[PDB]
Amino acid sequence: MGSSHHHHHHHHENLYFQGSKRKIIVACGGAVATSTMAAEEIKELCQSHNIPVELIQCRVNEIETYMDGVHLICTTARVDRSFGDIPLVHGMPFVSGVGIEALQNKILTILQG
Repeated sequence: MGSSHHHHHHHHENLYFQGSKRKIIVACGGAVATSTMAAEEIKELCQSHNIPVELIQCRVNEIETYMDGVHLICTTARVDRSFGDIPLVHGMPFVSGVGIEALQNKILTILQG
C-alpha cells in the first residue's frame, strides 16, 4: 500500500525542543522556597512577553558539565565566569525577595537590548 508507510496504530514520536533559542541554568541547591521562587518568577516573566526558552536547574558544579548549549547561567556566587564566555550572572538581590521588583526591570531592559 506504499512500501511500508503510514502508521494507523500511532506515531509515538519524540520531539527535540531542547533548543528553541536560548537555554539558561539555575544553580542553588535543592528546594528552600528560593528555587521555587526563581523558577516560577523567571517562567512567568519569560511567558509574559512570550519569550520561548528553556530553564534548567543544576548544582554548584554541574552547569560546567551541562554547558553544552547554554545561553545564560545563574549561579549563587560560586563560579568565576572567567572561562571562555559563559554568560552567567548572580541573582544576589533576586534572593533577597525585596530587590527583585527593581532588578527585574533592569534584567528585562538588557534582555531586550
